[PDB]
Amino acid sequence: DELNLLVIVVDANPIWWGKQALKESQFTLSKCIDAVMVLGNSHLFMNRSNKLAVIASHIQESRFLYDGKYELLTSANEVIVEEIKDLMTKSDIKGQHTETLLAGSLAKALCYIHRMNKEVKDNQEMKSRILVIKAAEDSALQYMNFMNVIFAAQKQNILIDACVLDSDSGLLQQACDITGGLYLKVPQMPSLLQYLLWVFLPDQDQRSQLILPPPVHVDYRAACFCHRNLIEIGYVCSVCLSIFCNFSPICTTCETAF
Amino acid sequence: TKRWEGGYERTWEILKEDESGSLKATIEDILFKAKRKRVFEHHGQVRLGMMRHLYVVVDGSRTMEDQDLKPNRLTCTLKLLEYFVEEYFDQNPISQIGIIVTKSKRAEKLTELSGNPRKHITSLKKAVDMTCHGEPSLYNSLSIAMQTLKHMPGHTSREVLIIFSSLTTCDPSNIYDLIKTLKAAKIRVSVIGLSAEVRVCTVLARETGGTYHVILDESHYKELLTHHVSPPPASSSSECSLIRMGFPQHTIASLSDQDAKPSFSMAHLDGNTEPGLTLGGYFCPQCRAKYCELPVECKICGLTLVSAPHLARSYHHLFPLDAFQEIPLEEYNGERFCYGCQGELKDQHVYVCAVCQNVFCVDCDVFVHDSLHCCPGCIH
Amino acid sequence: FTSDAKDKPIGCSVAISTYSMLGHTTKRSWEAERVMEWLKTQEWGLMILDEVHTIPAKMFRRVLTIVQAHCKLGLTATLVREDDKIVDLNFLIGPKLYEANWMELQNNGYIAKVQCAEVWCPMSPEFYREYVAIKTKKRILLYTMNPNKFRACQFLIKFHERRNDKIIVFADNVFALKEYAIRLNKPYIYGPTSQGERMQILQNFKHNPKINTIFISKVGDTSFDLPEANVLIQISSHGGSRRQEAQRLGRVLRYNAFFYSLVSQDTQEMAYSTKRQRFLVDQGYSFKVITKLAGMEEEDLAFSTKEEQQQLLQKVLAATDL
Amino acid sequence: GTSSQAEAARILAASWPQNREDEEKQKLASHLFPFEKL
Amino acid sequence: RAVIMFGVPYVYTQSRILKARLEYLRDQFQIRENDFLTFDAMRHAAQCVGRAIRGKTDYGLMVFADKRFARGDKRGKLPRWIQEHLTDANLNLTVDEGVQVAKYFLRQMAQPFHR
Amino acid sequence: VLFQLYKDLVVSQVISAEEFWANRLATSQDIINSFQSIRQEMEAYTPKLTQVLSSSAASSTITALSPGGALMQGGTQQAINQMVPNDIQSELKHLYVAVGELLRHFWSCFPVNTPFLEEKVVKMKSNLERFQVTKLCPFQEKIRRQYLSTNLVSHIEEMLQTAYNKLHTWQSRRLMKKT
DNA sequence: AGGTAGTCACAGCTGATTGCGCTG
Ligand SMILES: [Zn+2]
Ligand SMILES: [Zn+2]
Ligand SMILES: [Zn+2]
Ligand SMILES: [Zn+2]
Ligand SMILES: [Zn+2]
Repeated sequence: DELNLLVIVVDANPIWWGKQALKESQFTLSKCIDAVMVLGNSHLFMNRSNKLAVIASHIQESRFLYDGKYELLTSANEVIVEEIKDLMTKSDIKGQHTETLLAGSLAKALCYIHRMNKEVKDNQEMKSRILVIKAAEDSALQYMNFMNVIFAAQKQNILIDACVLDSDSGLLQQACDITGGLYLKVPQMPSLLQYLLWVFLPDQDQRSQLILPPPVHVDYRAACFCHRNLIEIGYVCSVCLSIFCNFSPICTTCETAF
Repeated sequence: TKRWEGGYERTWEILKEDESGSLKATIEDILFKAKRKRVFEHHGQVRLGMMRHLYVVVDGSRTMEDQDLKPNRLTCTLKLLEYFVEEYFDQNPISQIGIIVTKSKRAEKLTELSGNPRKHITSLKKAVDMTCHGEPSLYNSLSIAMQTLKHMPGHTSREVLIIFSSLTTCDPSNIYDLIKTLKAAKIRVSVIGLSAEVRVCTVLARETGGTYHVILDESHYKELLTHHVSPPPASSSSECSLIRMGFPQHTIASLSDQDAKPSFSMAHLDGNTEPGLTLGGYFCPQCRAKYCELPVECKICGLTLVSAPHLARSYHHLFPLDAFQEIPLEEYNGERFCYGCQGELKDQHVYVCAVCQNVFCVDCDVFVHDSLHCCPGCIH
Repeated sequence: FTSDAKDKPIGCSVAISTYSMLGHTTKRSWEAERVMEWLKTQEWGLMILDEVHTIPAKMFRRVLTIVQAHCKLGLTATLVREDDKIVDLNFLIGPKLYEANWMELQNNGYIAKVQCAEVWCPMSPEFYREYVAIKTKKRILLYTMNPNKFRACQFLIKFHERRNDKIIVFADNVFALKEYAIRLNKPYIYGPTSQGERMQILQNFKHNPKINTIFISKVGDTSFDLPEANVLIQISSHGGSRRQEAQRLGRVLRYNAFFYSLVSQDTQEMAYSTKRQRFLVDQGYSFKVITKLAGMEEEDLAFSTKEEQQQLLQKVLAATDL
Repeated sequence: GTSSQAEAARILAASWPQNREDEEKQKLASHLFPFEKL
Repeated sequence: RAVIMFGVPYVYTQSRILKARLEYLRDQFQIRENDFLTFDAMRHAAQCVGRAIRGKTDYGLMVFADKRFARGDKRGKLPRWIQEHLTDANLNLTVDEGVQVAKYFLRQMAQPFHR
Repeated sequence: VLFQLYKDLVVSQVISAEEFWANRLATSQDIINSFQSIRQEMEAYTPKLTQVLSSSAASSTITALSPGGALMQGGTQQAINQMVPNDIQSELKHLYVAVGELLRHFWSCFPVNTPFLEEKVVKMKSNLERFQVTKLCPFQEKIRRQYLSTNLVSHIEEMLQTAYNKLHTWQSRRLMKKT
């Protein structure tokens, strides 16, 4: 009766993968997608009751991605490949927006988990976790929405795991620490599949038995309301708790309340 | 006339048939009506607050040995005080709690006014095994509280909570003058009695703007403390009320890097045993002092070290999500897939956001308004 | 109008009296005779009858016919009764108007969710031989005074006193109750004690932390002003009275509370307990069977050794009411 | 007596419903009463 | 909040003034001497104990520290607005139970009420 | 402890007796070109089986994830509870207390709004330097003699450097304000 | 071989007797 749900969020930012292809490195977006598909196939292999969802995080929007091989796995992989092809080929850069919409993808993942939980029969409990692989740099403009998503995930007891590839993200560290998930930075990109199978494949009950890397140094720098940048020391209002980098005689947020 | 002396109600007349079997449609309507039982707000009360400098005064007289509350008044009072401190610090991020114990016609400042919950809980646990003797002195406790809170900034709400078990208090001077001074100092005094109503407590609560209540049982005591947890309403804008506080990132040290520098914790330095010389923790952004617990004000430079998620957890109150426009399924000439869960829309009502004009089902609408507090479409 | 104060019942708007006084078959008091003469000479609106279950009696049925009233309202909590005379109440007063749903009533939180328990205690070998040897009504005291049931009752009393729970211990067969209450040194109501002693005991039972457990012998089998209680432990009740069990349960509701029934295995009390709970299971209550009490040997209980247990046979066989 | 206590405890604690329930245990909270949860 | 009567207040039978009135009422109005003395005692007790209730919101505790008050011939002389509040439960209770009753009453009388 | 602190600051000429009790009382269109190139490259995409993982990569990952690896470091302050004996740990705690008190005085003096505080901050910096020379340098020499692997002095050095940098920045601001 | 009126236990009520208290 143990139903495990694994929603995998893939950072599909075209600019970062294009730069990676320009670097002519051994790791590309195709290999990352293959590793994600193999991890999902393994998750479905572990038990009948396991459910899988793959969400691709893109600049324009968030896309729900999902011969000797398993029949259900074959259809799932074909659907994932078709969806990722449709997303990438029709992805036209129209605007100066470059930061990935990670917060929206996590919100959609939470909504999908909420939908799945109701459809789960009352005799079974659907344990849900969200795995995020990070490719591009962190986005500071989405601080409030990301924190709201973290709090929503914590309220429903949903694990959030981050698998950072190149550049660390403070928001992902905070999400992993608050929701109880694991934060891991991959040293060798081609070993992404092995890292996922070794670390993020087991469930939280299985994570208790297995010895896993200790949590990384999570930062808690706040975002200034008028600058939206990381700060160490800032002015915080006493009424609305809004954070400001510099002293002001009249709080901007308190202006709303007359 | 009387409501029940007229005609007997027939509640079963609601259901009707036209095609012999529309009861399925009626029960579908009933099931749809069962949902949306909330007002799309978890609290629905005070959406804001203010910095509170609350002082808790605990009676330490012989009356605390009474067994009205098992096992005695002191133990139940201290347990409920630990619960109150935990809940108050949970619902108030930058608040401070002070504890004063009055005994033998004198008042002892058990704990300094600060924002550390662990210190207050430890002090209460230590005070569990105190000696209950003498008579309480409301005058001395109020004098200590007023002396401490007179220099506090005006924008903070200064509050005193008094747990008065004994019905008699010894005052070295006139107490009504002290009440007038407290009223002039805008210090709110609230009293929770245990035995019966005392006139001085009622006068003090009425004049200082607080509330005076008398305990019926332990459940009523907990209810009164929980009511005292809630912050008071805050005025629109008084002055330039701000505060210099830091956000110490939890930088732990790893020996894999060459910058793994062990350091003793300032909070643990005052302990009798060996202080925790852990690899890392919370380093002060101003003077690089090391602390383990948060929120703890820095001992060296005086900077207030707070946790950003704690402050951000209340941000959804400032910007609540507007209710989506309820639209029947037939009248919506657009996509029939929910934007949040990708599920097929088969319910009679479809909710559309006012900003992005997206499609949300009933379950996703409830989840967004109750828990997410943000529209997924508006984020993009 | 109960021949105690005589608060001038003549010329009154609302008159409150009791049964067994309006249907006297013997000579009546002069003041009472005049009051009855006045009361039988005018119409009554809404003659309220309390404890309507005991209406179909030899002398209580004539009470309805001895006075004239327009509306007859019957109020009760336990409408069950033996001798199948409840059907007679359909024409004696009227049809069953309202029957409260106890499960949904306790779901709303306005009725205490009582956790019913049916815990049995094995018969000691020294007692079971005498139980099976005698059959002429002398076996009632044998399974009532079971040492194992005594230990179970003492353990329950001590456990619920350690957590400050008000306990009402119902016990018929007052002969057993005498040695049951003095052994624990706790207050008990023999029943014909006085009027004042019972009132003061029930008054100091509630607003006193030192004493929180009392013993009742068939006196609390009606509607009284007993204070709020959480624990009920009944031992040796009547034969198959579903009414008595329902009334005793009603003294607890007002898992907020829980009530226990102690029976002796391989005795008639087993069948009595089985047949007296069919009203409560119809009301929706489930009686969990408790076979072992946790920490029975953890602390010291009475009748620890076999010497006093076998000595108890001498005193329990000493009735000899022949 | 020392042996009387043990004999009485053995007889009382395990008379009918223990010589078989314990055998099953050897071979193999909401609804639990407060004294059964301590 | 509490009015305590230490014993039944009986007027001094000496000075040969009260006894003359007792004899006059005995031989003129057929008034029993014991009845008149009890009436005077209970009248004074009720007069001095009923001054703690002035106003609807006002409340007070009334005790009678004498077993002689428990007898019916003296309780019946109390005003009717006190008789119904004097339940038969507390007529001879000891000091400890009287204190417990006072505690319960005072605790339950401190809660807010309506108009 | 206070008497020991008094001796270490007054007898050793770190601070004067008067001062002791005074305080106590992105790119160009090349990015679009890269986006077009990656779009064209991923337009013709097929799943792979052999290239997903290799024996060498899996072995390296297991070595990293095995105890004692980069991510699963096993040392990580093995016996610091017993390393650098508590006699030195007591001295380190005393040094921490002294540094904390001196920096508390410094940060209480800051910000400098009156000319009187300017001399006080200079005297505080001189006291900090004297305390460092008196205690930390022999402490560092003792640590080097014992060859302790822990960088205990590093935190004190960081705090002193932060205080000195703050004071230097404030002095630079003060000089510029007078220009 | 089967079934109903006495009968016992335990409680209630009301109707009288009958036995102790009844002034500073
Ligand atoms: Zn700013
Ligand atoms: Zn503000
Ligand atoms: Zn600091
Ligand atoms: Zn939806
Ligand atoms: Zn929207």
